[PDB]
Amino acid sequence: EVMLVESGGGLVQPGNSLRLSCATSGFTFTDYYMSWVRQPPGKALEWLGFIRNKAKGYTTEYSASVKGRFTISRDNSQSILYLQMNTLRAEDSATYYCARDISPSYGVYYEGFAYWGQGTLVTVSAATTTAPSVYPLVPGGSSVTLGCLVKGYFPEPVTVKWNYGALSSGVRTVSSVLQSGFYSLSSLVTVPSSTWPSQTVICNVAHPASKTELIKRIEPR
Amino acid sequence: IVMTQSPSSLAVSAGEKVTMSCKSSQSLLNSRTRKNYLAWYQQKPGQSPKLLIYWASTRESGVPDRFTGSGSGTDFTLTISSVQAEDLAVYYCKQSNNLRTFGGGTKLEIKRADAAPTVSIFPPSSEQLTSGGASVVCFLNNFYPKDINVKWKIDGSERQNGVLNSWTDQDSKDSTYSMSSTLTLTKDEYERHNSYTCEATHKTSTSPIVKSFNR
Ligand SMILES: C=CCO[C@]1(C(=O)O)C[C@@H](O)[C@@H](O)[C@@H]([C@H](O)CO[C@]2(C(=O)O)C[C@@H](O)[C@@H](O)[C@@H]([C@H](O)CO)O2)O1
Ligand SMILES: [Mg+2]
Repeated sequence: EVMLVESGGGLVQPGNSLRLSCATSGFTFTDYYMSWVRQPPGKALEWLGFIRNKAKGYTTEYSASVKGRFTISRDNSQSILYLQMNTLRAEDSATYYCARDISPSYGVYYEGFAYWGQGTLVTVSAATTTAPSVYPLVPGGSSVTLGCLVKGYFPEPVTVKWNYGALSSGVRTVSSVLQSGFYSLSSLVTVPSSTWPSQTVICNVAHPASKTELIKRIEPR
Repeated sequence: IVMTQSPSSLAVSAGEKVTMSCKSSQSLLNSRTRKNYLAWYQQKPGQSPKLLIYWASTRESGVPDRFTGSGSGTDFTLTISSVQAEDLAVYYCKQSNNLRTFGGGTKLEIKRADAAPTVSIFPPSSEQLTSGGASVVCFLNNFYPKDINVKWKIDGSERQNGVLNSWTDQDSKDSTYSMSSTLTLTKDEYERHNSYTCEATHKTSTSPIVKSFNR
């Protein structure tokens, strides 16, 4: 099972520097080019640069946009790819992916990115890292609509689950909205009236920028 | 190299055919390998990109016949023979003949039959009021098209301030939208009044749908 996992993302002050990591497994790390790609919120993908496989000397090549700013390196013993970001600013606020590029020297070779990481969001601001507060949403039929109201967090993002992933149908997460420097979103689930309140209903709010998980059980009034 | 896509977005009905363009500034044809170094990626909301087509026309393991990449040199085309609900995503083309460069992207949206919202209203929670906060939420669930209006009334007067609306992404299963309209007050502003109303106006009907509650 090929796996790519980005780490290091969060909130960085403007002008400062940040290093991202990308742990790999499931393939012969040294056989592959590794590429970094970024994506600002609601924008197009941007390739940033890569580092080649062992056979090619592990040389680096970058995109015009980040020459002299972004640096790529790799630890070949732990099979980890790296991205160094210096003099960060607003335009750098984006989701950063690592991707498995080509291996032309050994094995199966075709032009394309077969595997991408889940991504790690970096936001460049001077503001404050503040975890979200979670309030329940309950009615004042044959089915009933519940949900969790999430306010007062920064930066993005937050992820909302229900029953720890077991409840996945009828789930509607609305986009976030920005006001007074703080974000807010509400996720709602719909279930048969027999499932609630007789049975348990929980939402799992996660805010990676503060290493936080909040749980909120939905109870009647 | 410069990559450029068209259209930036388009909407079609399930079963309809669709075509997306990709253009580069320099031929992506490698004389040494005799192959066009262009790939198509699919990216659904909140996910990572997934590779669909590579070397211009070769389909990647697991991707349906419906998808068909064509082109050579500087003009390429991704073509879905028949779109269904899953295809909700932005499609990116990427050249790799000289380093790598992505296109701008084509967002694929779906047209479906008109649908009316199911409207729920929610009084503020206890723990929020305990912290001096009062947020009233109106939820519009499973409608189409996406354009919809919500009016708030307190005791018979249309409120406008402290209101924030937010939509979801087009649903991957029935291609509808849901939206929330939040009225945010302080515990004092809220205990000041009693009647709270939200009315959803949508093309589906002339007269808005009403949901209310009394503190
Ligand atoms: C002529 C340039 C490079 O040739 C070598 C090399 O000098 O290392 C040797 C060649 O036999 C061949 O292995 C190429 C290799 O195909 C280059 O691959 C890249 C690259 O920059 O490393 C990446 C590929 O995806 C593609 O962009 C090619 C490009 O088509 C030019 O060949 O370059 O390396
Ligand atoms: Mg070189």
